[PDB]
Amino acid sequence: ALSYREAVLRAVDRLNEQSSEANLYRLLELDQPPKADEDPGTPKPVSFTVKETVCPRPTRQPPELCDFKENGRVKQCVGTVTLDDITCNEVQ
Amino acid sequence: ALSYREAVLRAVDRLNEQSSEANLYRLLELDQPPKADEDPGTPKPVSFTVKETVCPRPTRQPPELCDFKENGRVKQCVGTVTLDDITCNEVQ
Repeated sequence: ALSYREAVLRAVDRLNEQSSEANLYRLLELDQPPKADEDPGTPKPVSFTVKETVCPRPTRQPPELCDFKENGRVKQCVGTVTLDDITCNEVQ
Repeated sequence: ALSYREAVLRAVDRLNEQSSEANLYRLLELDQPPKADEDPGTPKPVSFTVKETVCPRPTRQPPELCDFKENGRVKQCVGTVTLDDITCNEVQ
């Protein structure tokens, strides 16, 4: 970017301001943006929906073995999960 | 990812734990990760080098109009700049 390079030059100017050195310095080389990992170990966002099943809540059964209720309630959930904090609201 | 989907399922289990509802809910649909902008307005990292010029520091002259000193000092600078905090160390 232009403003990127323009920020490096303003910085060199500031380095010359906050310096007890005897001479000014100028840009010799602008290197590559030192690699910063994307997708670290921070919480990742999620969005999914759930529907009411026919199983009574206090069950030791995996919800995936539970049938969906005919006209059971559908909820939309958004939030985050840490691979290494969610709210659901009834749809319309 | 597998663990991503596996995190959505553990979450549904937790939603069923922290719920006063009468029935369990199960996954109906897993949506796309709600878009989060990359490259917001946060400080961006930079890496560049500077070399000593022949201009005395207290000058109103743009360093870019100043010649490099023969065997002038070279510094390597790393830090960040906000398009909308840097330290330099003498090279070898």
